[PDB]
Amino acid sequence: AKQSMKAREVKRVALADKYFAKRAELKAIISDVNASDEDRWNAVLKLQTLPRDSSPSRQRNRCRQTGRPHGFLRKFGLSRIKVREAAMRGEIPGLKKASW
Amino acid sequence: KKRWYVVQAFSGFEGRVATSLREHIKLHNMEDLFGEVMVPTEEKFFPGYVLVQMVMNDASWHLVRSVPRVMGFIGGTSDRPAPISDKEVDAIMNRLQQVGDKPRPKTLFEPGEMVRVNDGPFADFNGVVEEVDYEKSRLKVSVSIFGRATPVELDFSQVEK
Amino acid sequence: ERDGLFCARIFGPVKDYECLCGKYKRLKHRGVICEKCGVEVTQTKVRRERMGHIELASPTAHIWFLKSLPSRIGLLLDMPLRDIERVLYFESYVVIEGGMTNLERQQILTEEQYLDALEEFGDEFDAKMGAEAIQALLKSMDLEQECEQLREELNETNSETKRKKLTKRIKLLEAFVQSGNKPEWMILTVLPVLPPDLRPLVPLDGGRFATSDLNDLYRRVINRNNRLKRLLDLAAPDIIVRNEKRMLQEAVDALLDNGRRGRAITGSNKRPLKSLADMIKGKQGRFRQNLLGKRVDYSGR
Amino acid sequence: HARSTGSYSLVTQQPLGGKAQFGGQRFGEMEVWALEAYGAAYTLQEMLTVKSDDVNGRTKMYKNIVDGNHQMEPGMPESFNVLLKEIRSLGINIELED
Amino acid sequence: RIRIRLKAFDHRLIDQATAEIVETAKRTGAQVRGPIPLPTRKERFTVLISPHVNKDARDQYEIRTHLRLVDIVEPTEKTVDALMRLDLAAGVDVQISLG
Ligand SMILES: [Zn+2]
Repeated sequence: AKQSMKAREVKRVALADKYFAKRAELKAIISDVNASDEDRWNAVLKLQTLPRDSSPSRQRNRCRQTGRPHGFLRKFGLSRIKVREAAMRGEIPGLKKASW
Repeated sequence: KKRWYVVQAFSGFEGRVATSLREHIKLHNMEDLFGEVMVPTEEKFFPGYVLVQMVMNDASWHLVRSVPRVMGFIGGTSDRPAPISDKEVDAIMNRLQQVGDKPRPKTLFEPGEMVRVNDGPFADFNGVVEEVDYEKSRLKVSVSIFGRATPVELDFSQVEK
Repeated sequence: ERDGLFCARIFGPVKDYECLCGKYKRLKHRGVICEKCGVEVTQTKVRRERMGHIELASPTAHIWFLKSLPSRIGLLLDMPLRDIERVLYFESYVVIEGGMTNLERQQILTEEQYLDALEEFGDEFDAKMGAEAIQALLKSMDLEQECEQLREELNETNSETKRKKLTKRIKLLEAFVQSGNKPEWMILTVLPVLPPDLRPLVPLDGGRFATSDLNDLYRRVINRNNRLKRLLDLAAPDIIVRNEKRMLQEAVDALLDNGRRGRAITGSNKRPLKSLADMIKGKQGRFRQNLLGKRVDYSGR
Repeated sequence: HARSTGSYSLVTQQPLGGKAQFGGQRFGEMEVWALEAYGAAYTLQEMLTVKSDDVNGRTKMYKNIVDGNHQMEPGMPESFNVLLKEIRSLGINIELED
Repeated sequence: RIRIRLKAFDHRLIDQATAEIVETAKRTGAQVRGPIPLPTRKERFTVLISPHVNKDARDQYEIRTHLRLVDIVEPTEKTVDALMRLDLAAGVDVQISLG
């Protein structure tokens, strides 16, 4: 991936980190069946006001080395291609070719 | 009307002083001159003082100081020793357990990462606690074992801030 | 003990260049202090020069400046020794800038004198007791102002006895102004503790530790100070904290110069235990026993 | 009894006392007066700084004696530092100026 | 009782660790429960090995996390504290738990 994309991702992450407490609270408020209608409405509107990049469902998991969006693995934080390389080199602990 | 007074005993023999005091009352049968005898206890303040509901005659004063292992009253003077108060008894009645209440049903000692375990398996030891299970009363203090910060489920009372 | 009298972080590591508990067993990083050890990392003689301090909960006046004959606080606050001790042992009250009432500044007050005054002058009125009150008196004692007054008093009188009584008071009043010694430094607020190496804890031939007398004195002052902090946490009534602060006052006064107060405390069995001033004074202090006369190598008999 | 260099006491770094404990003879107070009464000044200085108390002074002395040097680096008695710590452990502030 | 959960990727290493722990236990205390082997986690992964396209081209890796359950029935004064000193082989996550 590009540098720019990576930067964007980072920014998104930062935003998420920032706005988590508020956003979560808002969500809770919206959910809470034992609450006022007006309040709920306000909460809904409030959420809209907050930045979009603040959402965690905005950020894509990219490879930590290359930034490749596809072929990702969570345990390693790496795209398949890089993961394989790591494995070959001995750089991922415990990981070896499996047969059964 | 019987007012309260403070008695000093040899600190450590306090229950035996209280029992001997009740027995000296029922020996010298001044039963109308003594109400109670308090040694309060938390799950022990006060450390060595015995509270007595009493009146003040010189006969009852000689009685309490003739009880064995009793030094004397604590007051302004030894002629007319001092009762304590009554305005601080109303607030003490509403609350009588400030050092063991359910106000904080979780953290008994600041978690952070500085604590020592002594009432658990690894006694006389300290470690860093990352996460904690206050709800289920559990601690994940990672003690240093075999050159490694290994955690161990410890008890709040077992550890010490 | 971490962290007690013989601490690690407050003083130093028992072993030379070693964390007593476990890290640094070579000569590379002399100084690092991990959280598992709470220990400095220097020499074995480093603890002999390092001293600790005990935060005394309740103020305690020095015994060397209260009972020196003549007392330093006796001819400075223009108050008799007898009356000074009464208030100091929680047996008398002392006024301090009352206000618009019919009472002096040096004049003391008793239980009956205070009770009636309490119901009388309930507003602007100050009458404390103990070292705290004494400290205030000394603290609020314009040295310079007294000088002129005393000097003018000595030049406006002919009384022989008074002249000598006034010249001895003004001499110690102008001498305090000549130096950087404050009047509120007489009362001990931050009691200092002697280095462990200087109060050594060695075992004799066997399995027990023959402990020094100063460790008994410091351990009692710290036990009482912890009790007094806990009682001021719990808001105990007046007579409890007066006895508690009085026991702390007598404990500090017994630590500094034992036996100058009424009958000296004792551990084993009836013999009194030896305090700091008894490490200085006498035929067996430091002057006459280790500094003027020393034991000597390259010698025979 | 005779002693060149034996064990040293713990609280004040001076030699031990007695014969069973391998100790040195007490150069008492009246002997200090009797050396003030002559003009012997270096003899008294090594008699109460080098030979007795100062630990770095006496290790410098032992190296200098086994190398033939015959010279003392004086320093301070360590028991005077013990006097400073005992007076300083009161409310008294003793120092060393300059 | 002190339950001890040894976890590692190398099995030999884990075994070595376990033995060491047992040794540590057995000298100080008494009645060590024993080194009980729990099930191994074989966390598998498939990945495409081509840079671009070839889907049947694949490598199947795995990480074998081994478990060793050591238990100590009587915690004495000397025994529990000992753990701190005895250092074991690297890459072995231990997890002691009293009660
Ligand atoms: Zn260390």
